[PDB]
Amino acid sequence: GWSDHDELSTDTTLHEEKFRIEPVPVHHQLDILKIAVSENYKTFASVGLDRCLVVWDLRQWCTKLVLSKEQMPRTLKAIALDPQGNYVSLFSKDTLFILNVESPSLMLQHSYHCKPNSKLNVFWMPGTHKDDEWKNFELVVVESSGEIQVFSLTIEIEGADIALVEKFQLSSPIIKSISIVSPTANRIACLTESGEVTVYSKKGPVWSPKILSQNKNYLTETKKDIYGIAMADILFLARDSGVDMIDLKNDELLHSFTLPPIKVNTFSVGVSNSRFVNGQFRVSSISFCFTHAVTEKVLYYYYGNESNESYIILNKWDQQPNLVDVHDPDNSLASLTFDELQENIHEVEDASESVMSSDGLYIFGMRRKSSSGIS
Amino acid sequence: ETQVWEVWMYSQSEKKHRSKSLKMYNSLIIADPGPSLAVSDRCVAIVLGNYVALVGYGSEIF
Amino acid sequence: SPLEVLASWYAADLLDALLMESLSRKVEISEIEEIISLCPKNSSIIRHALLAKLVLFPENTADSLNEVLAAYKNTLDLCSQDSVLKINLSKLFTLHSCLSLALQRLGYGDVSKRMYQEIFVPDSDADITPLSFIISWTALNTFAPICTSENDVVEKMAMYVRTAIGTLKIQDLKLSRKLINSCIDIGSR
Amino acid sequence: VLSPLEVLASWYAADLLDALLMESLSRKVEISEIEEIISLCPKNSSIIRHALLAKLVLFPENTADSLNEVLAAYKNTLDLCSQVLKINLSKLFTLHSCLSLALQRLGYGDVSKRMYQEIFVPDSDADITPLSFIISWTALNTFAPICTSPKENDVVEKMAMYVRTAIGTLKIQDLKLSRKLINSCIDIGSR
Repeated sequence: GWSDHDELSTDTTLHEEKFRIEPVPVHHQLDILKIAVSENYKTFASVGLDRCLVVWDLRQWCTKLVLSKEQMPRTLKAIALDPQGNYVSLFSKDTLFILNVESPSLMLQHSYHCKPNSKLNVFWMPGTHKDDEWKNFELVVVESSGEIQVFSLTIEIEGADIALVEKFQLSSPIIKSISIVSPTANRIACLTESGEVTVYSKKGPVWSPKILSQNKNYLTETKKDIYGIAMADILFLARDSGVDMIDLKNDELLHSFTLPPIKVNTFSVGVSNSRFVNGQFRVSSISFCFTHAVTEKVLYYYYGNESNESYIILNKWDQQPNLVDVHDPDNSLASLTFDELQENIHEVEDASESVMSSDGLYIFGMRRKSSSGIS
Repeated sequence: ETQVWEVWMYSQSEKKHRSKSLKMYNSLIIADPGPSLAVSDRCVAIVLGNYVALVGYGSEIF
Repeated sequence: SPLEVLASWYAADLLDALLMESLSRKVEISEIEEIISLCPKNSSIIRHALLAKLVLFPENTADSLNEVLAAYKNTLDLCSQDSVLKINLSKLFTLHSCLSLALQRLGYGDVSKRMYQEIFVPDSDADITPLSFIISWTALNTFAPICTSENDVVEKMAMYVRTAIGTLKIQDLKLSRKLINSCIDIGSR
Repeated sequence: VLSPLEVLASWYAADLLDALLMESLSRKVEISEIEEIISLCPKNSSIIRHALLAKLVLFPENTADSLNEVLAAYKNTLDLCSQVLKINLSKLFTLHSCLSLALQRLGYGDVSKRMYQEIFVPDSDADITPLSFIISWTALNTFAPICTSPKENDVVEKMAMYVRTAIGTLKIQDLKLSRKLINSCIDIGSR
């Protein structure tokens, strides 16, 4: 956000000292449309209203790539990125581009099926792996039609190779769906506008859909939105009656955290300190973004205790008694039954546009109280 | 345009609120902030016209 | 006249203020006819005032279009009979759009679309009178749905308003956002 | 910015084009001759458009397909004009009436007549080229039986006094053409 000179009040706290804010001088000719991001955080990509492409490195702060509009097709319905962030994909309505950034070359171009002008949604899925020496990808292509494409895309430095594999054709138009890759296995969630929550899952060659059990007590509800943590492979599920936190694979409903009714297209979750001790996937703290349904104030409920007060036995890796002997510093921390999680209120004006941190630890955001001309 | 922007924060770990002013003289940007997306656990990027705000704390990025 | 110059000035400022109120409030012909009579016989702002009338009032386009084309058939007669034209691209695009909008409102939209398709839209600059803004805005809106069957104009014209505003928002930032969004669905076409 | 080879190509083309317009008046004309012209005209010049406007008028079934290029060249001559216009009265009138003619040949009638009735016919100066004449002749022809009906505000009278002063320069041929123009004056006075 350029200005002839930005300024902020001089800090009196180390709490604000490390707190910082910087521009990237590089820019689109015109205002932003939509963007996507690598899990590595090192990579970033962006597109404007002029639909120029730009990609940039976060830590090394050096230019990576730029593309003017006239280098590009008139239609650009969609965009997608590999989890590594080492490569880029774009969906013009008739044909997709696949380009490297770290090694700018035309890795591939390929025509693909479409049913305009139904809204797109898209998901990358890493293969048996071997980067950089050899690679593969599984291109999910979710559609408002409820069709869900999936494609093979083995790729090597020699030049990207491509072949189609399957066409899911799910019932009914869809609200939402998302990829969820457990380190053990690929899984993919699929909410319906019907409110059905199917999940395809990759048992290697097997690609099995399964009917997750939203249970009888509130089946009728229009959903707000499901959201989960794919690294946790855990399914949170919005309802005004109380969100689900359903288990995957072996699959079960667990518990429903007590909540105020919440606006649609708002729900999301974040957690501090990823780790995978003793097969368990505990985290230090959990937090909960959503706009409110009525008051429409931004809301971020917190749970967990910490810094040493608690450890989160979210789920259990095996819902069974266990006695494996390796060091468990968390055992020194107090066990958390759902009862003591105790949400921490902090209702705030909608006018302050803001987001919860991905670890959920911190709030951040801004708004313009006022602005004026050069005069 | 000159712009009296309002930075602020509220830590959950500290249960604590603070804020900062953010002047923007002669900005050509007109748009409201968003869509937003955290660029890390400690840092976030946000749309502001064609330009993108980047903010962080304790970040190695700075 | 040396006077009619100053009368043309006041009618100028009185029109630039009347066009910006046409976005927040519902405005009525009585305010325009005040500007027209306040103006002089054959001045500069007398032509722009009639354009405003042709744009801001669809219920009065046929009678209005006549008054515009008569004031232009008049400006021309007293140019040769007393002879080279002085038009810039922004005022070309201004008359261009204002006609197509006036002809969509007259049912010939079977033609008015194909005319709107070939409009050369200026770039981003400081020069942008509120007359040309109101026309470019109300023409973008009146052609945001019909034009999809080229489609470049809606997106280019919406970008002109978004990046070619120059006046304070007033239930208009939501309207400019509506322009950008309609342009987005145009991108989504 | 034109070399020295294409300037002569344009002069040669402009004389052949003028020749084809006046020849089209007392002989039967075709496009086969215009293809040779436009190709002979250098690739980005005023003579292109004059060759096109002649093709628009002289070939009426090809109106739809020759109007395409007339707009293409003008939208392209505008394209580089920024990446200020200065048009002449007779240039406006020529394009004005030539579009009116092209629209009637399409099936607009109403739209064709109203544009025709708002044509601003130039007074009577030296700006008389066989193209401007050929257009005004054929446009007077295809419109005199339509705009002559409603009576009140028309240019039919002004248009015919233009073609009067048109025919009469260096053609020096061939009496019967002048006799035909006399038949035109007879057509106007008897109207």
